[PDB]
Amino acid sequence: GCVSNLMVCNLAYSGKLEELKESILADKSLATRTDQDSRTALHWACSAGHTEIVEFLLQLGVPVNDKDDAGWSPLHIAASAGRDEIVKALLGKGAQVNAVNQNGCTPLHYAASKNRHEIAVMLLEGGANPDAKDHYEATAMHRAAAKGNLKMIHILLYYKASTNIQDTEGNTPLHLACDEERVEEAKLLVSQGASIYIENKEEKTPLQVAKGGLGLILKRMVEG
Repeated sequence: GCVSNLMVCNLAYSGKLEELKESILADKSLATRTDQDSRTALHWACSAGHTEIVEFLLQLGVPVNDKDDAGWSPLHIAASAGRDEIVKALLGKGAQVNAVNQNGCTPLHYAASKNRHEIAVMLLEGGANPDAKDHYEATAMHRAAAKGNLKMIHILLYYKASTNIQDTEGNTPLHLACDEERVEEAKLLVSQGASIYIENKEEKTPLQVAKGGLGLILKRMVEG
């Protein structure tokens, strides 16, 4: 299907390398011409997962941080869509790991929520702020902990992600973890120094928000 009013962007998205090669080399100004979504071939190459095309456009020397008009950089797209090699290639040409789109989200926000284990690691190993806050002041931990992504919580914790940051509703990873009854996720957070005392904008603690025996198994883990 046609995704761009600009030939190069369509060649890039569909995987037409030899044609994009011949095309681009014939007019270098095409590598950076923007389309209706303010996207170059790089953006669409990142979206589809065409690594050889990304690489070619990077050898050429196109910018790697240029945002589309929703604020998505190449790294936002590669990360969100699960393209390990492209993410690697982009970090290899100094891609900004902490760029935020219009929704305030970083690449790591997307890697975290979609369980991009290898990429999360790649972003974090490449200078990602694990404590990056979107517009609701949520972090990767907030998401992973709510969703109950145990493997991702490990990754974030090892890269020194705070466990006691508060979203605008005043909740912490641990609050989400409890409210959604993610049992280990709540144990593991508490083990690593997620407090059971703090309160959200509803005067409530992780223990209260919590349900079941988990509610005070976090109390007989910290206390007694």
